[PDB]
Amino acid sequence: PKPYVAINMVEVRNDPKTLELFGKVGPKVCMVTARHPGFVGFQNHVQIGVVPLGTRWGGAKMEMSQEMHSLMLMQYTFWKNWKDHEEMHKQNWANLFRLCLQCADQMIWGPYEPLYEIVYANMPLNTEMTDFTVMVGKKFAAGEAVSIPPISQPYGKRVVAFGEHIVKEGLENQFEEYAIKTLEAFRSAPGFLGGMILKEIGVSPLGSLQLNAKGFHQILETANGMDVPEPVTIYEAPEFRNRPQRYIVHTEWSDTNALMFGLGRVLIYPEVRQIHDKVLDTLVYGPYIRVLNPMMEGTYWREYLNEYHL
Amino acid sequence: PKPYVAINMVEVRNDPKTLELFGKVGPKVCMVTARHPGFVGFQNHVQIGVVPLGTRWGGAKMEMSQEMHSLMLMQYTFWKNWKDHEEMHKQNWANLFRLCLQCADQMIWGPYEPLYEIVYANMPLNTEMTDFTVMVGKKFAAGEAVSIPPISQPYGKRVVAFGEHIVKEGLENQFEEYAIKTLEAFRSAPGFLGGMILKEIGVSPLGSLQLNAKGFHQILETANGMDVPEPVTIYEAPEFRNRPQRYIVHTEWSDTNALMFGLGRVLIYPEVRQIHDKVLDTLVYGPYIRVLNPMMEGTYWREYLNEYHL
Amino acid sequence: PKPYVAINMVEVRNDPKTLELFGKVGPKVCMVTARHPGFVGFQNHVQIGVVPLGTRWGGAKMEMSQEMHSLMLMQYTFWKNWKDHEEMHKQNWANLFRLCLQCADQMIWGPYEPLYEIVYANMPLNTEMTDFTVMVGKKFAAGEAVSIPPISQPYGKRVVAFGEHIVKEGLENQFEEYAIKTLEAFRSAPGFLGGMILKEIGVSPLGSLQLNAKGFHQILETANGMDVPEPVTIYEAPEFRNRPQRYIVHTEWSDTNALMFGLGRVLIYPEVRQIHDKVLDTLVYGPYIRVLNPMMEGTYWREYLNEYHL
Amino acid sequence: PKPYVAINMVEVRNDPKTLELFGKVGPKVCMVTARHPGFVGFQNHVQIGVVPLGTRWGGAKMEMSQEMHSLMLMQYTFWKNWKDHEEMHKQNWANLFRLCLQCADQMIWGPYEPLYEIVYANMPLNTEMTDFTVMVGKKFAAGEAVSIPPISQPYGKRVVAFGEHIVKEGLENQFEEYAIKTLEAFRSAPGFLGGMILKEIGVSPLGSLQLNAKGFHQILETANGMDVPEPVTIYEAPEFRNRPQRYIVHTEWSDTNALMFGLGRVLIYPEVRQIHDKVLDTLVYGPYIRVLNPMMEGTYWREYLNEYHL
Ligand SMILES: [Fe+3]
Ligand SMILES: [Fe+3]
Ligand SMILES: [Fe+3]
Ligand SMILES: [Fe+3]
Repeated sequence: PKPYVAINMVEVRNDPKTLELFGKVGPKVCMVTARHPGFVGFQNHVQIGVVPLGTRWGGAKMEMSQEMHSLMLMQYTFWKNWKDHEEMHKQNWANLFRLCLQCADQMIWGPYEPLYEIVYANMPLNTEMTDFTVMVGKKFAAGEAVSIPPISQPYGKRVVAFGEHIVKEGLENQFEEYAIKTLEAFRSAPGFLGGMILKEIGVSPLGSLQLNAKGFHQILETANGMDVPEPVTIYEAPEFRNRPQRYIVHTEWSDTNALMFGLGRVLIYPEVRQIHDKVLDTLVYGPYIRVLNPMMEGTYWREYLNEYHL
Repeated sequence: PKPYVAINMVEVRNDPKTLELFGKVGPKVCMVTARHPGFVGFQNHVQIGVVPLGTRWGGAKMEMSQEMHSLMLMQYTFWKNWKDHEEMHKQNWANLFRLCLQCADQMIWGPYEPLYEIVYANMPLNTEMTDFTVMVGKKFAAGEAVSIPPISQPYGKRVVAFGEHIVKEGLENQFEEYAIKTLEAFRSAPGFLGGMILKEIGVSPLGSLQLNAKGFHQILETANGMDVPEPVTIYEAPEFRNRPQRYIVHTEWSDTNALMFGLGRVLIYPEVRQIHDKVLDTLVYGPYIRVLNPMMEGTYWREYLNEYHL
Repeated sequence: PKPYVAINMVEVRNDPKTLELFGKVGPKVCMVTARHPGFVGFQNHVQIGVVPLGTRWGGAKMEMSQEMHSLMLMQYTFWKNWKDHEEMHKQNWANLFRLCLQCADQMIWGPYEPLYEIVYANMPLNTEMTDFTVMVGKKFAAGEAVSIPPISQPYGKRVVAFGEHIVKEGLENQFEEYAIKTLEAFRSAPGFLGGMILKEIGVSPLGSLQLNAKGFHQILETANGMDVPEPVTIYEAPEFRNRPQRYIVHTEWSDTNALMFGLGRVLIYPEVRQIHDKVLDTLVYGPYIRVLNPMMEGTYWREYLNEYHL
Repeated sequence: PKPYVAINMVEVRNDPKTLELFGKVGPKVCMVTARHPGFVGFQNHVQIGVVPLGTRWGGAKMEMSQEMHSLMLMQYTFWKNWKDHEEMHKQNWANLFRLCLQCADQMIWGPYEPLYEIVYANMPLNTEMTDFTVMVGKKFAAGEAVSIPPISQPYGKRVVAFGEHIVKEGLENQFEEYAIKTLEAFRSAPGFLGGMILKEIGVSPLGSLQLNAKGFHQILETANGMDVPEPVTIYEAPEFRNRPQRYIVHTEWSDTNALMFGLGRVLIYPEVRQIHDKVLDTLVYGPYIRVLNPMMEGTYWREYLNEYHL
């Protein structure tokens, strides 16, 4: 079934010290998160660029990463129920807070952790190029040759388009209908690996290090987290539901050229342009498309979604 | 009286080509804006850093600017009525659109242009060090020695703290009361040059290049703006009023040390810490404090605010 | 009272030999000029740049001086009566001519020496930063706190805007009225140090090395001025009064940023733009604004103007 | 009213790692200290040199800092009652101990934290150069033109003379009388910014990491303070009151030349030399004068002392 998604957003220094530190701390955070039986996996991204749409963001490129002093991270965790994420943070607050503060000397902004429901998902199981023989054999044996997925390679071997959209009050149904029809049209595009539409439903206070005044002071005063703030918040996640309605349109692509020309169908393929025009007519903000590299992931989140495995 | 504020937010390449281009285009945009009789001046900023609050954002510094591949700009325009800003953009769309696109090859994100009401302002006239004799003489002649302002030097010779806050629904009155009391306490801090509290009331669609589908395509297709999009929007500014309520707490300081230790009173001076704790107990997001350099400005916005001049 | 002004204009090589030579000869010319009891002081300038007004003169900058192979000098002398200047040149012709020819191997153009009446002056006494205590004390003791001037620092520690204007026949009264109202509006601008409006009334033949044919040959033939031309002219200064009417709008500023944003009020502050539009509607030429550095000066010309001293 | 003073004394490596670490840890220690309502502010110093008094310490200079492998820090905290300091250390022992040990790899000697009563204080509010207009205006409006203080700039923009004195038993009253008369004479010296006389009344055991045997072992054995020693001491602060009586004569100066020639009045101005000779006749040790730079400070301690603010 469809999980719920938490996206931990942080901006960190683009330094070898930061790469090394996150490679040591990130796995520990995933191990703590996996103490909760509602956790069904994760997908961690580094922003590598921006889709320029001709010259609209002419200072940007799809691969800018080398040039940048900081990195935006978008760390997705997947949950059977969105309250499972909030419960996991409360139950594991001390260990999580301490791991979060190991990243302290590297952080510029965040963490900020919006929570999402999935409106639509066409997200296949990941497979390595070594695995396609197994996937083809098992799909043929089940009489499902017609629904064999593309090869969506894990661990940094494909790219993500992270499309930010904010929708005028009352046009949410129109946005969802025509964003789904757009993602269905992308199934024709070479190197399309799937997509999903995320609808923001709140912001995690503990995931965002947002406490009451006493907690805020304890966060600032702690010697590397040894001194644990009391995790008392002034809100619960649904009380920070941004309006107007935020969506992320998340698509996955073999590489940045497939992304550019595949997403480009909304501009250059008249029949797809007509569908996506209905999406554009709902927006107060966007589209703004970040290019992400999905580096570290727990691909079993898609086994939960699709209710099968290889 | 209190003007309304539009803050044009953009992220641009940190290049000599971008510095030169903005120094040529920026003044022209100000001249077009000044065609509207509701325009009362402007204050343009470049973000130079982040207040780290000890190690909370330990990868940031108050002066990071040299290290960065891109710059955030926050370009304030001041208006007798917020609708004057919307009318100016509509009446001058072609010339503004074309100037905005000269910056095209330098832009990474934006423009995004929220509109604000001023809740509170203690913002003196700017003066050069050469002017303090005039300011002192005129104040003494009026028997107003008690209200002589500090010397708030224009054109890059002071710094700004840009404090982002998002307030839980129903706690806006509490936030405003205690944010005002905090800014009043800052009058005791060495190098405090004034502050104001901005309350977000909408987002300018034309200022944010947010049009209907037809307009969006014309923006992407134009050869440097010669081809002018039809400025038809799917919303007006009040239909993009973010909830929960956004505020900017804008303070001005002689230098970054005065900023750090002056703002720091909310953490290290017990009587001020007790005031600001009431602000902290209202927040769903923040505080997050950007350090800005106010470079190009039309200081006469403060003549409008304070209803006098030297 | 208002003196009359002679502005000796020359273009010289931008060389260390030229800087050294002018530093030795300039003071001697001032000492010769001071033989005449009508001489009330001087203010010598080097042009350092041009106000570009956005991209209108996009090859220019306010500080270009380093990049230039030649320098324009504008050497102001101040006189109780304009005929005093002409009498001084006639009475001191040999010594002045010989000092002028010491600069010979450095001159590219000039000298050209227009004469001016002052239409309007708001030009304070100069003071060093060490003097402001005296200036404040003396003004307070006189009950004149309201009219304390800004600190207008002498000897290269401020900048000058030299605004060239040529006015259509019959629109001189309109030009003068609204140029005065513009300079009055500049009193509100940070770092404004005063201004004056100069109206060209003739050209000095002896100051311009303009003699009859016999004199011209003696100028060309002289061995460094030992051989003195007979100072016979074919005109007197009022017979070279340019039409249409030339004006210089001379303003003084703390620094080039204060100059750019202060003069900029005629473009970006709607109420001042409306005043200065009446000036623009009188022009056949201009505005063209040179940026000058007032290096060597006899500040006592302002003691004569203002009829007081510290 | 007069606060009491704790001076935390440590010697640390003069390394970029030590500068960075103290810039991150110091603010956190101040925030923990500010949990106690008796805390009224702080003034942290780095020793930059020694007053050589001709050739008496001829190997020393007033600015030696660049040449040195280690730095002496003198971190002043100010308290309504000296017991407030002892209570703050006891109540916040775990968080303070952990922050103190983050500095561990940089420490050579200390911490050693004597406690003081203020015998005499002439210590103005600090002001930035931007603030002097406000300070002058508010003092004139209060009828206190006669008592306007000098501009004592915060955050590393002045220097401190830290004068060590030890007084023969029975000569304390003579020392205090003539040390006060000496500091009154310094009001005549250019660049004098105030002074105070501190009389040592004890040593903080917790501030000095002086515990019983069990605590000492736990201090040595702790993994970076995670393992918290039991804060059991063998003495209270008044049981480590050094005899004979220690004083610090603390004076503040615009710069090191004003310090040298201003303090020098006790040697070179006969009438002041006669006053200070009465101080010299009381000493068993001293004077020994360290030159300090007051870098990070909570200037509101002077608002408590003087019972007003700007
Ligand atoms: Fe989370
Ligand atoms: Fe705008
Ligand atoms: Fe002349
Ligand atoms: Fe202590």
